[PDB]
Amino acid sequence: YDIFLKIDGIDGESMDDKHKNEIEVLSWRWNIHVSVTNLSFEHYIDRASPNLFKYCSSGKHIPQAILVMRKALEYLKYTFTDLIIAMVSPSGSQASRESIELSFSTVKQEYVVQGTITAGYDFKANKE
Amino acid sequence: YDIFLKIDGIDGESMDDKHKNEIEVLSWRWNIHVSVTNLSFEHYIDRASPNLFKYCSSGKHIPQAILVMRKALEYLKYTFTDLIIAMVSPSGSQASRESIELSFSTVKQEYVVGGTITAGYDFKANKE
Amino acid sequence: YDIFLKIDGIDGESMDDKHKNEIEVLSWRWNIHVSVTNLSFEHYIDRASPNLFKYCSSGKHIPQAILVMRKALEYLKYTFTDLIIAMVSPSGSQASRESIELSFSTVKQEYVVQGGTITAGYDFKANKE
Amino acid sequence: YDIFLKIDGIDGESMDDKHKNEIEVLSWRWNIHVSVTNLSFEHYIDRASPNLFKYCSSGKHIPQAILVMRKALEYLKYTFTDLIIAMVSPSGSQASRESIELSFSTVKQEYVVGGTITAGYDFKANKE
Amino acid sequence: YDIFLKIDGIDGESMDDKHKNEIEVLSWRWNIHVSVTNLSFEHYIDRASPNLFKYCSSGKHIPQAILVMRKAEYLKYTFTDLIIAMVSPSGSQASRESIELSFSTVKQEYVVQGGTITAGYDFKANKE
Amino acid sequence: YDIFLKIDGIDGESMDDKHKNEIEVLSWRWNIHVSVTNLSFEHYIDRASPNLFKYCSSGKHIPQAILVMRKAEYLKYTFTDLIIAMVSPSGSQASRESIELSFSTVKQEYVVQNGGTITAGYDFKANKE
Repeated sequence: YDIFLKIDGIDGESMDDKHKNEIEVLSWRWNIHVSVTNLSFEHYIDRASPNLFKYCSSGKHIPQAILVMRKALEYLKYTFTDLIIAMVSPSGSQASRESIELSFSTVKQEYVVQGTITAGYDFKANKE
Repeated sequence: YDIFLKIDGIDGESMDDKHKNEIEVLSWRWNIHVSVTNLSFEHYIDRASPNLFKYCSSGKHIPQAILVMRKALEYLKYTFTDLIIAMVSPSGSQASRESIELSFSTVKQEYVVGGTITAGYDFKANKE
Repeated sequence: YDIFLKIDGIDGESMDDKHKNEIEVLSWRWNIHVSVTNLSFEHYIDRASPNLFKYCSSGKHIPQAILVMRKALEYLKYTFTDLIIAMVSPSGSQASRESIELSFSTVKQEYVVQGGTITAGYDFKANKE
Repeated sequence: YDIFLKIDGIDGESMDDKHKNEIEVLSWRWNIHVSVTNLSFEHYIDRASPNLFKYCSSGKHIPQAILVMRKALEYLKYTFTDLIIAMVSPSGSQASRESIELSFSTVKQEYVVGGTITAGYDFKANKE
Repeated sequence: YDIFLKIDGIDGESMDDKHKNEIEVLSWRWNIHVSVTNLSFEHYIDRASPNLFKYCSSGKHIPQAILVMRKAEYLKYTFTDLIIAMVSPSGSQASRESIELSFSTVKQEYVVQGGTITAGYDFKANKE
Repeated sequence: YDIFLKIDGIDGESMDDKHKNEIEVLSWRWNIHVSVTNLSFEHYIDRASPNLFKYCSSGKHIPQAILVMRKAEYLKYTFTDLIIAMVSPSGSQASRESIELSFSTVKQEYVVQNGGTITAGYDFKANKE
């Protein structure tokens, strides 16, 4: 049950075959209330954290960003764009974890089945 | 125990005999106060998730919804008309749950026990 | 230890001796905030549920409903006159519950010590005993 | 660790000897700020619950009540004067509880050790 | 660990060789939000409880009270100008009473194993 | 899991060999929103709580504080123009003590263990890096 994430520019510490230097996500969350909530995710403190801090503190948009979930072979593809790192929130104690909120224009949701059933949408412009 | 629900259009991931391709449901909840509440429920991120995205994000209306409970033979059925996905919240950590809302108009409340006992109502049109 | 509620028309499922087809309550609370709180209680999903939904939806008057507590042997009895169903809050999970609130105007508390009875009553609409 | 509460007219159920027909308390509390808080306490549902409901329903002043903490032997006293029944919340679920609030105009504290340390106060009208 | 407290006026029940007749303090917390919260400590209901009532009821000024934590005496806390505001006895079948006091100065003296570090401030006088 | 914090003038009590008179930090956090949270860390009540007391109440400008994490020197943060907001001892029968810090600028320094180091910082009070 592994989660991964890719950002243009940013480069993670991940080390699997089909994709190296991804970000290793621990938990991902977001909602659709029509309005969209920011994407919230948590990871270790790792090599992206400086980049993350930076992207955030720079407001630099992000051409793409891709979330993936696979059970211990993947099956779930979350595809966000035009992305602005809202907040980075380090924290630690004697772990060190790191939550982030991001602000995206659109998202495509891919769900691969033993085929697929896809779904996306633009929020800055209400088109399927 | 065994909770299953149908949405016209939305198929689920059911492998069951008296209904396959139905949404396996984990929790459900709805209040009345007389303004009825959005119905909430929480399934695995499964094959309905992308369409639940859509019906939500389309704000499209649904012909019929039917909720079924039974034990570990179906005892409890809930039936609903003009359905509008109010909210959809997918999330995951290393469950992957998705907590959904639904605005509706009528509800039918059957229950196999005399045989059955049923009471309905329409909350837009105030009638039976 | 054992609670049974009895409402007019609306019928529980229970197969007791000293009651029958009565509502099997799993929890109740009520308060006197002189203001009176509504009563709430939570039973399984049982034959009374559409009735309560009906009576909640209709808002139709009920003459009375009666709650009784009992060991595990009666011992505690509440009587309430005049009743309107306010909130029904069913739910379920692969743990089927059903909250019910409801508004009344009078309460009679009947306590039967293990010897006599101690009773107290009131009317809230018309301040009276 | 026994707690017994004596209030005229309202009878508890205490099997004890140095005070029978006494409200077996299970929990209590009160502040001073300098408008005192109420007094909250909690007993099983008992013969006192009818006497405490009516007395709440009527709201009839109660002259004097006495509060006792003992050890598993009487060591702690409180004396409250001018007392009104404000709230009563019997819960039940297959403890069998009923919490109370009351309002005093004057409270006494008394505490035995090798001496006994005593103090009271009137609050409706401020004086010692 | 141990925590003892000695108040001008109020006699305790702790038996320590260096300082019997102090308050055996259970907990305590305080800040400088410059704005100072109250001291807020905790103790079993003991001989000090009536006098604290008296002071809390009578609002009488307390020149000084002194705070000690030692292991199972690194911390010495000094406060002056003290008044009793909250007092909250509460029982059940722990017999507790929390208190909050208002202090104009504090002197925080930390011993080291060595000597002491020393820290004091007049919030009212904004000096030291 | 070893977290140390070097503050200038506020001496420490930390018995480690790459650095002594260091603070033993228990837990820390902070949040960007641009707009930054204060710094937040916890420690026991130790030699620094008097030093940290004054720096708070007297509000003296801290040049710099340096925070490090390392496993049972891989993460560094540098904060400058610092002032102690609030001090908070407590304890009972752990003596805990949390403190909060307000920096003008922060650096962030992650050495990667085997090839490189990724770094990031910023001046907020003059919206610059």
